Amino acid sequence: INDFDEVTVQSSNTTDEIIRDASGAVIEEQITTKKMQRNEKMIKTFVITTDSDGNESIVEEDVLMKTLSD
Amino acid sequence: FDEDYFGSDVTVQSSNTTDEIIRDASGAVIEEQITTKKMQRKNILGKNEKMIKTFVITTDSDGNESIVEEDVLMKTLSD
Amino acid sequence: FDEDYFGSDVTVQSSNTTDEIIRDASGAVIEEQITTKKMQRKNILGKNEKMIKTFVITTDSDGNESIVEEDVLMKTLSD
Amino acid sequence: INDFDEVTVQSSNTTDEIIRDASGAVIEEQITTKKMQRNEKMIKTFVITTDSDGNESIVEEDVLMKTLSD
Repeated sequence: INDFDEVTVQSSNTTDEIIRDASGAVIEEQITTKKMQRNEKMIKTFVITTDSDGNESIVEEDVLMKTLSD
Repeated sequence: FDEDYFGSDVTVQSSNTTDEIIRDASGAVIEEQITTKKMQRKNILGKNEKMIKTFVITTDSDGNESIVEEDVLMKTLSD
Repeated sequence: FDEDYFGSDVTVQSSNTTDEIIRDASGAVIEEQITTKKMQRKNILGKNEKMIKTFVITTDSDGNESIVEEDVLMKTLSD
Repeated sequence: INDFDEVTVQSSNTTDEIIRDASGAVIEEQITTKKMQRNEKMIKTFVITTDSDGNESIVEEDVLMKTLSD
């Protein structure tokens, strides 16, 4: 499921920030978009860093939540 | 043999799993299991650029979803 | 100006924040705010190796902690 | 706080797995260690990837939890 490099889209906006890192100046273009679609709650998180060499590094974090007792 | 991602689209380089128990205000008890994977691979403006998509999906046993996406393109202007 | 990490030990390349509202079995209501940062920088066996530490700290307003650590050294043996 | 590259240590064990990725063979050495020390709960997560070029990439995820009402 690398589909992540691509269903009601309830929002979308695109800001522009200019940052100084621990060195030089970087422009940054922030599209930020809320979508939606189809005893536990599943909150999965993904952070995909890609670079000018096609190289992708993902970091997933699944936070599953069941309710036990009481 | 221990693990094989030769078939997969990516390669899980690591995995972890912790459990949180949440007794709440109602003493009601919640288990939270937290898997944390680090995977590398997929191999398209390049040059001076870097993509950082962040996703935050929420799901229920009904079928309903709730995707939040954040794309951050970084063109470095000088150094 | 927008952001400056010139002073810091690292550079936050991105940030996000979502809120989850959890009504539970007792209708009790929980807000969960989820900040997700991606930062790069720190710059020691090398050669064919890669470190992947995973941390999972839990804290309370008392002061108590609960660190889980996972180190994964990857020496590639062949290709 | 790059101190992460370094308090009761309640556990520690070190396994060895051999993996095949989406290509070749990788050894992996898994130290896995539980420590501890000092209306909300704070669960911070960190995943630090370092490489043979001193290059570190971190990914933090803070999951704060207050209880509102009921």
